[PDB]
Amino acid sequence: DGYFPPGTSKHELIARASSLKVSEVKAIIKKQVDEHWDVIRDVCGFKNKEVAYAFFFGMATRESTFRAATETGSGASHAFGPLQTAETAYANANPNYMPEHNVPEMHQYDFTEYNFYDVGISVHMGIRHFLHFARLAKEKYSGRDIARHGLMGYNTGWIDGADESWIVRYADETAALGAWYLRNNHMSDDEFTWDTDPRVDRSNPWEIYY
Ligand SMILES: OC[C@H]1O[C@@H](O[C@H]2[C@H](O)[C@@H](O)[C@H](O[C@H]3[C@H](O)[C@@H](O)[C@H](O)O[C@@H]3CO)O[C@@H]2CO)[C@H](O)[C@@H](O)[C@@H]1O
Ligand SMILES: OC[C@H]1O[C@@H](O[C@H]2[C@H](O)[C@@H](O)[C@H](O[C@H]3[C@H](O)[C@@H](O)[C@H](O)O[C@@H]3CO)O[C@@H]2CO)[C@H](O)[C@@H](O)[C@@H]1O
Ligand code: NI
Repeated sequence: DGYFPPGTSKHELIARASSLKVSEVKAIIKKQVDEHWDVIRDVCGFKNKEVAYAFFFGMATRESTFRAATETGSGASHAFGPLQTAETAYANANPNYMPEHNVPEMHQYDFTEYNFYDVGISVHMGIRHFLHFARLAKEKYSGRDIARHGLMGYNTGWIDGADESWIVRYADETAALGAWYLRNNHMSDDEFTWDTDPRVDRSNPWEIYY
């Protein structure tokens, strides 16, 4: 899963992530989706691998505008990478973090400088962390609501309870942003869209995925 050489310093992991091309970040994402397709499909029910790639590109867009060195938050919300993978994804990160032992299909990397700041491990962990919440959402939700509430869980820690302004501004936005890539032939190039871009079709933003 690791992208850069093990032993690479924190400073260089960050600088080498800020200089990754959009196309290279897409390629990292697709390789994790390819590696973990079966658990992604079992949890989320996505139609196919292409639409699952697009969903994750939606996430990278909403979370980092595809800037792989983006770093935000503090403690449990402290996040890095294209998908803004929070510390709570990682094993042994802090004892006050709620456990994520419900994705046995994907290795839970320990919290270490390399595993947090390496773009490859960050992306793998972001997908595992999202499937931790999406599998919780599956207990009560079906269809597009597994991913919509999965996202609420990814961003907030809770699948339920957010204000409905945010399920639209954050989870529906993610679905609409990912579909732009699929509809406009941006699945492998350096082109990206962004939160609120008025070009993006926000109508029925989940239907493409199922
Ligand atoms: O709160 C959800 C996630 O937000 C991430 O920040 C994103 C902003 O929410 C989003 O508004 C901003 O979109 C900008 C874009 O960055 C800029 O290039 C474009 O010109 O304008 C857009 C609209 O203002 O994108 C950022 C991500 O780059 C946080 O990074 C993430 O931690 C948080 O979970
Ligand atoms: O009361 C239950 C336990 O809560 C623990 O805090 C959690 C917060 O309630 C939850 O909001 C936060 O969620 C993170 C999320 O994991 C992350 O992906 C996202 O980027 O940021 C969210 C926060 O904005 O997770 C924390 C930790 O699991 C308390 O630490 C714990 O004592 C308490 O029993
Ligand atoms: Ni992986």
